[PDB]
Amino acid sequence: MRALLPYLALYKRHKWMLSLGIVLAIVTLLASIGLLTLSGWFLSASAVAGVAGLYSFNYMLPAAGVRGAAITRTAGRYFERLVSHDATFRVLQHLRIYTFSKLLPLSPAGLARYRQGELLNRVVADVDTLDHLYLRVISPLVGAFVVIMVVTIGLSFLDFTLAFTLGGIMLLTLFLMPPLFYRAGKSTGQNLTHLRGQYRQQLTAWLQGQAELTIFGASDRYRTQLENTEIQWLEAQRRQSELTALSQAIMLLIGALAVILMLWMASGGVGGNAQPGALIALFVFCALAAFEALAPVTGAFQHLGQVIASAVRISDLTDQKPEVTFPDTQTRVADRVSLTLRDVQFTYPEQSLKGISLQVNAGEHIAILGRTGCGKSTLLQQLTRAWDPQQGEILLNDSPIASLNEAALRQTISVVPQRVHLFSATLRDNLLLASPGSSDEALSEILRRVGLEKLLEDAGLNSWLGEGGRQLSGGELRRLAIARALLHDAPLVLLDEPTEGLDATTESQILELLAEMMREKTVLMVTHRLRGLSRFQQIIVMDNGQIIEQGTHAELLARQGRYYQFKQGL
Amino acid sequence: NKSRQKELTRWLKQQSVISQRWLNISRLLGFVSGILIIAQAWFMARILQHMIMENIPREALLLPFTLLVLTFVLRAWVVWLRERVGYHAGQHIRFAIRRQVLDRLQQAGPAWIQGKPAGSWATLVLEQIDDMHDYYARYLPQMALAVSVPLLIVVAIFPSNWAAALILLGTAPLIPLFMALVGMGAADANRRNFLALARLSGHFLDRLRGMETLRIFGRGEAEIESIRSASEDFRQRTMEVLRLAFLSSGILEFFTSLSIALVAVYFGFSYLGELDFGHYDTGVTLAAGFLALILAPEFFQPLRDLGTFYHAKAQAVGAADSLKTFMETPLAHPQRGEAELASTDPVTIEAEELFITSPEGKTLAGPLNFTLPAGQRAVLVGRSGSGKSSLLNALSGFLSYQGSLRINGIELRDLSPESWRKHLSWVGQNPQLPAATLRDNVLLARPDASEQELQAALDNAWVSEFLPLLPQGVDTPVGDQAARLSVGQAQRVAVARALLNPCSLLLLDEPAASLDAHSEQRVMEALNAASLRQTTLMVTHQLEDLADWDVIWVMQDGRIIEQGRYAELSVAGGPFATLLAHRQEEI
Repeated sequence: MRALLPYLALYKRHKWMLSLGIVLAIVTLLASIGLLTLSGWFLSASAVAGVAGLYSFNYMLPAAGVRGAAITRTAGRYFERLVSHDATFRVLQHLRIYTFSKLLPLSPAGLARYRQGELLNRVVADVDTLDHLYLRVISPLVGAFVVIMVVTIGLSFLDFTLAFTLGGIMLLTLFLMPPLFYRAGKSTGQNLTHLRGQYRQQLTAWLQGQAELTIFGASDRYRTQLENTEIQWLEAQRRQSELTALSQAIMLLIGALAVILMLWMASGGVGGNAQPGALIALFVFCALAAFEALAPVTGAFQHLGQVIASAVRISDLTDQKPEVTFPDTQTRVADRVSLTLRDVQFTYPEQSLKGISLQVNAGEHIAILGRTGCGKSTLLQQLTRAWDPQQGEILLNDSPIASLNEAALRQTISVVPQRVHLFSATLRDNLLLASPGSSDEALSEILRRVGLEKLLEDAGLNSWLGEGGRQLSGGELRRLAIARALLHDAPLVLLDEPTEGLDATTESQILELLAEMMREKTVLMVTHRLRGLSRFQQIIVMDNGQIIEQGTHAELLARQGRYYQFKQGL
Repeated sequence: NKSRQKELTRWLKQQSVISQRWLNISRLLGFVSGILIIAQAWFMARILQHMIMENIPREALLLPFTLLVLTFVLRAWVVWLRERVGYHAGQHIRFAIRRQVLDRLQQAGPAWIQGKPAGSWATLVLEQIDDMHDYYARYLPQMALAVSVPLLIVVAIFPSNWAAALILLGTAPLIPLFMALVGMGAADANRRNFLALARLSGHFLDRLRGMETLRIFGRGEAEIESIRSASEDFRQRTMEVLRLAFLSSGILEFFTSLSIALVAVYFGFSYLGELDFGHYDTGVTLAAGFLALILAPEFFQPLRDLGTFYHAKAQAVGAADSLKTFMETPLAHPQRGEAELASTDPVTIEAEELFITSPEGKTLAGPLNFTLPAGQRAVLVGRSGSGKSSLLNALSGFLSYQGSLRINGIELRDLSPESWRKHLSWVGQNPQLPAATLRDNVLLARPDASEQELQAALDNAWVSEFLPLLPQGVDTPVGDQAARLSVGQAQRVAVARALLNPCSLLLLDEPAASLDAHSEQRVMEALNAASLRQTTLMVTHQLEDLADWDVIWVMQDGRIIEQGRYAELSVAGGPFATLLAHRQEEI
């Protein structure tokens, strides 16, 4: 439970809303027990008094206790469910901010896109499980413990031995039964997560490879193996229902043991009285009622294992070391920037390596050519400072790139990534992301000037766009990435692969889009195409991580060379 | 829609016919449990009266205690017994539904499956079918116990005192009257707040999947404030919904508090000589008041649990929403006749104006006319918007056609797939290895092949030249989605799988598509030689090496608009010449 400490410290912010929602749970449970305990005594005392004791018996105080106990029993439960859920959402927001504020310095490579991005569904699910800790674990367990102690202390004023055995049975099952059932059903819970993921693997390998399995005549043999896993999976599921069935029967026998013990022991003597009379019902009805506080307590402990497991994943995922550090110097963004590389790798090393060592002037459009299969360029990762370069040094305007703070580095460089993202927000917010201070007119002009005239439809900027709403096509989505880079207005622009997967009618249209609108900027492009390299200068041909040829298109093409071979033939 | 909601639970209640014995024992054991509750409240009330009013020592009450202990053991037995019987109910429907989902998902075959991602089908079979368990295991048996048990208390209390049985029964219509009266708000708050809560639920994951884009624009610090804003709005919008849904829950808690208070004060006053009414012209006893007071909380206990189990109906109808459509979508199927080829020699495909129909109904290929004599190697090349791969599926048997596609003179609509596919072996992009070990993946074609003939396929496919790098060699395990082997190293096993048989037709659906620079050469080296032995039909986007292939067909929106060898067709200046230009321009 050490791994759960960093998230319990998030509860300090709302220690009043969280604690009040527990106090209302105890008051509701104390009124639940008090209503049936007072009622049991009131029926006994009235019957013992009889009609002859109508005037002697004070029946207006107990009859006002049942009114008060029946009002806080129903009003307290309404407010408990209300305050608990309010505070559950106020720590969900705190949990959401806490993890997002710690996954930002780790954003490019700290996550590393592990498990084929099945990672981020398991982070929303694990954050939603640390949310359950207060309402599914802490509230049922803390509430039950101090309900037991109050009735144990309360009944002590009448009889010490009776109060201790009733509370002792209730305390003993609060501390013994939940751990014993979590320990008894831990082998099955392990054998059920393993068999669930084994069936999921055998199913995905059976649906993905249905074409292969059918033609090779084995689609009915792997169905039998798939069906045999489900039989073993349903047995693990069945055996965790026999413990739940056995834990619900034992809770009923323990609550039966308390009622019978009070009947047998409280009839002997109550508080040193040979003839307890109406007192006998005060104890057997406080034992009938007090075991509803123990109803949620075994399931609460069962969930604490799930919460602890999620806390470990969130603590290891966001408890890493950032790959880069940004010094804070409050530098001034340059109006014109000249990117200077010096012996820096272009892709990852392979097959077991001098750098590019290029130079880009203040406003030169430069393109970098590379073969498709050799590797994926890490120039934009290193230029946006996703990770520090192992060798060489990047200079932005004759100053090392590490000296720029995060605020100013993001403003000198505006990239159009290959994988461009549609935020689930209005089209205004997908554009206002780049320049947060633009007006509705400026956004309208850019949307027209990039060729996104369709998006400026009757619905307009306010139209929802993203996962929930509209989905954009690759060519239309590519123009959205350029729209952000035009609004961001950085002196340097990096283009990962501006035309990949686009047909020639829109592949061209993008090229004069970049040329006509990024004419004053220091654009540096990376492509595996030779369509629009004519409008650029100092085309760089990369071969095995080395510059083999460099120069403008006409000069580079005029002489026989590698770029000449690319133009005609494979 | 309520009409859909009504007919969704009609589907749910008609899926319960399988294992109706388990849902009848649960309903029977809910009647037995409602009697043992009355039995123990009568024994406890008669013991309590004896030792409070008649001052009988506990040792003289050893018979009622023995019975009282017995009805606690029995009542704890049926709780253990009807939790197990209830589970066996949920387990049978799920097993039978899952069997006819996989069955329906196998008749449709590869053509329909590839329409959705693999994880989309796993949700339908893993997550969406386990969501109907709590409906049948807990919720459905509870509606039996919520109507059986409360009526038993009213029936049991009525002989003792009809005023105590009228307090409990009086609230029987009042609870649904007020639950539905406040249910207008819960159906109103979930109308105004449904859209926003749909957008807000899923906002955190959206911002979390775009941290790379937020980083490059310096908006990380300004999206923490957007998460703060989108969570304050989520909390107060989803509490306006809950604040009305806790009035419905609190109504039942109000009427159980009122009934316990009215039972206590009616009996307490009547014992005292005030408020004399309700009994059957006989003095009300203490054992009458105790029985009513013990059974008053248990009259509403069945109804309270039904409230907690109601979420199980919410998810099991959502699961039924996505499962009822799945089992009712009309699906095309190949006619799968009973003809069989009688020649091992390569087949001769002839096609006369056939449309290839997707299972959903739409056509994928227009009017196709072509002819492949025996041993010929065709090749289909297009702009990726041509649906050329649909022709390969139709030849494989995964698609339905409304023309003529007779193979070797026999109409393919009449071939038995189980015997036609024995002459078929094929390779394609995104190769799938379903078997466990790398040796078994290759032997998936035929497990009776001799190990010497196995070495021929493991050698000709250039897969034995990276086996030593693997830990165990031929017997190394192949992980999830062939994780141990790279995509280049995976396809060379698939090629080795195809080469293990003397097939009559070979179908290459873009092999060496996303392979590396070297593995593509090894696949193409082995798979060009293999294509010569038997008639083939290959889909490509690599136009460089098609010089030696017999005939080339180009597709534009599903028609063969050019034919002929590469040499004379390259210089013709048609769409292929422009098609080859796009290939050569992109290094």
